[PDB]
Amino acid sequence: LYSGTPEAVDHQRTQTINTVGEVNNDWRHRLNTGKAYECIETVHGYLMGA
Amino acid sequence: LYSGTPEAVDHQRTQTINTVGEVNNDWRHRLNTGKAYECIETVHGYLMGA
Amino acid sequence: DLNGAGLVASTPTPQNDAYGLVWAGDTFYPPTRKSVYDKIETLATKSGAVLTG
Amino acid sequence: MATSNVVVSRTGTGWTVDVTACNLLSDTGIKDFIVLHNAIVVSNVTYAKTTATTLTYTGAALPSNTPVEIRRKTPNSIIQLVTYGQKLSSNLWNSEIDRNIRWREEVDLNGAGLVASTPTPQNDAYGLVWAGDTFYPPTRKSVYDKIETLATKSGAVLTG
Amino acid sequence: PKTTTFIQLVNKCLENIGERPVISFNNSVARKAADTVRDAITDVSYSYDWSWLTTSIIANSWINERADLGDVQSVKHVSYGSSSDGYRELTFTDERTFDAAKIYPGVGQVFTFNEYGGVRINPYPETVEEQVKYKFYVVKEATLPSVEIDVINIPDRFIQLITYNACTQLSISHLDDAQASQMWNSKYIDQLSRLRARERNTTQSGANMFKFRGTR
Amino acid sequence: PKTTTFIQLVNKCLENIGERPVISFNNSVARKAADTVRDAITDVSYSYDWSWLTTSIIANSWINERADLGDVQSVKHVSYGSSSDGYRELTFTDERTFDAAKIYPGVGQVFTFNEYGGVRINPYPETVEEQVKYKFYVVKEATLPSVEIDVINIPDRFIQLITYNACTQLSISHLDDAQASQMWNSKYIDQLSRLRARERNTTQSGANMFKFRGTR
Amino acid sequence: PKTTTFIQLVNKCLENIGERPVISFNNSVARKAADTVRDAITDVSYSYDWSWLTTSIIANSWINERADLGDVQSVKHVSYGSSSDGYRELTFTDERTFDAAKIYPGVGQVFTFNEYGGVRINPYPETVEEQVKYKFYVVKEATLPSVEIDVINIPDRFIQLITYNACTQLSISHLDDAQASQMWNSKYIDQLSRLRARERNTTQSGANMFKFRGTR
Amino acid sequence: PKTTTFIQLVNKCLENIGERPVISFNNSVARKAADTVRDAITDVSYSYDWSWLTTSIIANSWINERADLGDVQSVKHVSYGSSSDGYRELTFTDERTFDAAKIYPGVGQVFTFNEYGGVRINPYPETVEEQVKYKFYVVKEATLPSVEIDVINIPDRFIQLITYNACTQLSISHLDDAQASQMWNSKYIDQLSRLRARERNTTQSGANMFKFRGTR
Amino acid sequence: MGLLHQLNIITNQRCDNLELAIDEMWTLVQNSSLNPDEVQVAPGKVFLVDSHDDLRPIQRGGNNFVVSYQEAGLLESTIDRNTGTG
Amino acid sequence: MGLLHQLNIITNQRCDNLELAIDEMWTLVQNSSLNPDEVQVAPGKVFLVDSHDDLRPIQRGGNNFVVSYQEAGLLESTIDRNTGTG
Amino acid sequence: MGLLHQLNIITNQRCDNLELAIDEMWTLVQNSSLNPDEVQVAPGKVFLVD
Repeated sequence: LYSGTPEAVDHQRTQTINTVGEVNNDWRHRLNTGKAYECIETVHGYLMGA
Repeated sequence: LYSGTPEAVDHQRTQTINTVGEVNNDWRHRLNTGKAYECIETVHGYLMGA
Repeated sequence: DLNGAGLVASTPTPQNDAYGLVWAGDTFYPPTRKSVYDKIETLATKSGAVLTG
Repeated sequence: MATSNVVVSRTGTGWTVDVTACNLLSDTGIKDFIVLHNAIVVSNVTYAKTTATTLTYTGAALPSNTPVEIRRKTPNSIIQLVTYGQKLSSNLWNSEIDRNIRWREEVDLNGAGLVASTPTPQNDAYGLVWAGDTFYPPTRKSVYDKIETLATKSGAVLTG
Repeated sequence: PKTTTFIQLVNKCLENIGERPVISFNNSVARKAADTVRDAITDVSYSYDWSWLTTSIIANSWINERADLGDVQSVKHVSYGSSSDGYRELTFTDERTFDAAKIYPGVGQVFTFNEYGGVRINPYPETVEEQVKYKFYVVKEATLPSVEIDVINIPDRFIQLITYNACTQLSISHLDDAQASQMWNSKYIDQLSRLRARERNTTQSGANMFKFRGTR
Repeated sequence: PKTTTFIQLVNKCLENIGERPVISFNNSVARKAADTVRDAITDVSYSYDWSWLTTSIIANSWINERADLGDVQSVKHVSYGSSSDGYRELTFTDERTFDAAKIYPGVGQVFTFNEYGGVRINPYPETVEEQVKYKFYVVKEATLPSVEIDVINIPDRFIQLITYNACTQLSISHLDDAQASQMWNSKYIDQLSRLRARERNTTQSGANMFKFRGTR
Repeated sequence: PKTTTFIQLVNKCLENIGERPVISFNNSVARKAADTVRDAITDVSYSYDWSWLTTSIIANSWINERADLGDVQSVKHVSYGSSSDGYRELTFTDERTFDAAKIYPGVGQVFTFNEYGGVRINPYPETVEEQVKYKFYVVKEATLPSVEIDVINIPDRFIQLITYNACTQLSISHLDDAQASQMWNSKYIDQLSRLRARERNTTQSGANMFKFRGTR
Repeated sequence: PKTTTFIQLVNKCLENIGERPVISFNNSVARKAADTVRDAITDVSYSYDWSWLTTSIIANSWINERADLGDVQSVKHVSYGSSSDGYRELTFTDERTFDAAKIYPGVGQVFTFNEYGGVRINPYPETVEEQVKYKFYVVKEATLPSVEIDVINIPDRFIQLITYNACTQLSISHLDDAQASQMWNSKYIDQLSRLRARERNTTQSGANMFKFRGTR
Repeated sequence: MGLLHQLNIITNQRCDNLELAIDEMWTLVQNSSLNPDEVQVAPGKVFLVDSHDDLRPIQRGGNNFVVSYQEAGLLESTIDRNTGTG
Repeated sequence: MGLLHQLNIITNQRCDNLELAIDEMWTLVQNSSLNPDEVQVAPGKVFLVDSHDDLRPIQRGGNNFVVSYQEAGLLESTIDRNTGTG
Repeated sequence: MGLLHQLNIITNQRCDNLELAIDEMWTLVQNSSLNPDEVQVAPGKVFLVD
């Protein structure tokens, strides 16, 4: 989730049955929003500064 | 993505299947928004100033 | 088309008649490969024959 | 109408031959031709009459530059029987007379059936090579070789 | 399968419209019925892109850049290649844009329609080995029978549709009965509507609004 | 069960339209009734995806990469495997995309429709042991009886629907009575509507807008 | 193919309207049927831009700047050049704008319509070698047969449509039967609508609202 | 081409309406048919701006400022000049504004209409060499034939439209049959609508809502 | 993790439907004058036809994209409001 | 990277559809008086016709470009928010 | 650079369409009283028609 790559998205789509449940995730769009990346990076920056 | 040229756009379109997925990217418009260019240049300017 | 025409010597020509009674007493007409093959396809072999019926 | 033998050379399979010089019958249902692969006649079932002027090969892949040679051979068959009360068909009369002309022209250009080639005993292994051969009588050697692998009706000693 | 003959179809249409069975097309009733059945076969062929009419063929003959496909209802796509190498689709262009470029021998890139039954391909093939490498996705015309013993090149399970159409036309022609013509036409329209709604060229799971033209 | 015979159905239709029951198809009315019954059976088969028509079969015969399924109304799905190992569904592709790839022997991944009653599968099987592992989800055509003592391959609880349709067509053909044809058609349509509303291939609890296509 | 004769089409129309087939246009009904068939052929030609009517030709004869195309339904486009060099399309201008410029020999740049069957091109060619370099995209008229044994220059699969139109006109003229005329007109209109919907001059893949006119 | 004669057109109209053929206009039926055919020719000429009626001509005769154009349906544009120098179009003004200026010899700048068949041009030409330099864009009247052997100055592919109109009027006059008149009128209207929709005086590519007048 | 995966799924589904919901399409009905090779977009082009309803734009239905955007915004707000990066 | 590619794809698709969605087009039906060479725009021009409905402008359908603009804005906001250039 | 080209193209296309979308036109149908020479715009003009 943190790293945004086609391979990381491929790995993400294999964990949605366990995490979200029985939902469809065979979309032909394979985009990642980078939300986890930005959250981790913001917390990391604040923690480094503190 | 950083550089905006017709050749750069042609190369970007060759990576659409890998990056976005099985989507149509054969539009007759070859426009680039320069979003990556401005992001890189803005961060470069702030980093140089710091 | 089967025998020709004219006053020419009666040299033999392979006949494509189906297997049967025309096949006895010829003594100078050879068969055709199709005519032989059609009959041979309906015969059992000495080794590894798969009898049916 | 005047016919002429077409001599071509093709490699492989799935190709086409223009037989406008042969000038076959308009009806594609009638297969009025004979094929001579490398100067020996072969079965024409592999040649599909796509149109009256084009033949299509769908058989086994031929060697490089095989001298494929097509002739015209009008079948000896009646177009239609006229019955009691049937209208006289000028088209049918013309068609029968034309077929007679076709056969006469073929017998004048080439021979008449027998001399399409020289019937010589062919020493080929028993298999799909004969498979519809209306020519070229088999060799006694090949016939003997195939018959020895055949069981008898009386006193047969089966093996295997 | 394809086991229904022209005389049997004519007799079925005649007995459906109310005439006696016939043994040959020697009388005017059977002659008109045969003409009507041929017309009905052509009309049913025009009614839909049937699976027994859609096929992939090669060109019957070639002029320098024009390939003649004989008598086909329409040409859908043109492809180049072989089955062991794959088929590449050619791009369709109108006649004016097609004529704007030089016509030279080579490997086909674009194609257009020229008059009746002909497709012009540029660049064009010059040898038979290259000509036989072009696949044409066409819709064939229905083969019309000519004599009594001719077997109709149509599956036996559309013979009732052909019979309904031929009976509509025979009610118009032989009987001049508008009510019977309308009744047979209603039968034919219902049958054709259900057949077209149920038998399509794609599956329901494959029927999608998205097609992947390749990123360019 | 399936105990109704062709002569019994013909006699029922004749008795309903007002003709005397027969013991053989010897006269014109019995012959017309037999043909009408065959047409009505085909019509009823085309009216719906009946449970007595939906089935899973293997291909009748194989050409190199084309499997012939005989005469079936439609092909829904294709699967590979066995019952002891499970069945994997193949993805349908149109003919142009199917022809764009090389055709080589192997385990089937995609399939398409070729001409009438044929499915092209790529990769294709080359041995009978591999060919018998392909399951085709098809809708069969109705088996039409040929002689008097032939048992109709249809359950006896649809024989009255077939009789209504045959009586509609017989009122069209024999009686030439538009009003009687309309009444018979109303009966047939009402019963068919109830049968199609009550008889579906999924249960009410299983009828859902959601299907799980697994996280590709 | 194009194997239908004028006498055969006339006999078909006569049989459809209820008259005995003839062997020559000797009686009044045969003459009326021949005239009606010619009128129906012209009507079907006017009905659509058929592929057997659309073609590219050169001018029959030239006056100084006016190329005479004889009889054509319409002229769509004009091009200059050869097949080995390509064709450049000329720009159409109205007659007043065309006459506003000097008319001098040269290579064609603009064209307009002059009276019936004539196209004025400016600049105009003065030699035959330059005149033969002009391609006209026209829609031809249907060739009307003149005698009994003339072969109609129309494919055999449109003969039924021509027959339906001729039968409508013959019901109007000979039979004076409005109901039969309406029935034949319904048949003709239905098949014409399906033919025009299915057989177009561009493919579905090529049907697009975008045309590339190049960056002047 | 123009090969149809007046007697042949009269005979076709008579055979279509149900009359016997004639050899000359010696009897009342042929006289009335000839009058009806002339009326139908005039009506069809009024129906549309046909390409065989539109032309560019010079004035038949000149009075001081008024040029007589004979019998023309309408005058569209007036131009001055030659083909070797180009044509400049004159500006149309109403009669009141035209009369507001002095009428003196010179080179034409404005024009107006003067009762029937006359155009007043100011300034006007005084010599024949100046008069022959004025081009009038007019729509001609249909030339009506007078005797049996007169060739009708209409292309042969509109003769059937003329026949439909003449048959409508003949059903009105000779037969007084409203139903037949309505059917013939329907035929004529359908064909005229298709002809006007397909055969226009501009191309589709040139059909633009923008015209370049000037920058003054 | 569940909220992040749901946000990604919503974004991908919305992209799939949006890629199909943008294109403008026209419908041409058979006629006698307007051929498919003459229907092109030009400024001020006049179509020479026999009926005004031969060429007609396709009317697309109401799209449910506002609910997808609202859910995506709610998911992003929930993720930030759980993480503490306000 | 995926967001940048998606933004480029959305911009290109929107431009492709917009190039066709702008032009003004008319439709002329066959008649007896109004020829297609007379139908041109002029200030105060009077069309001499036989029926008021011979010439009609083409009515375009509802354009789905607002959703494309919303998605482009959302993608740009997401890219700026991920990069840190607020 | 591509954006500048697209802006110029859009401006030119909009200008071409707007030049045609401005002019006001009228339609006169054949009748017995109102002639095309007398249909002019005047303040308070009354049209004598049928």
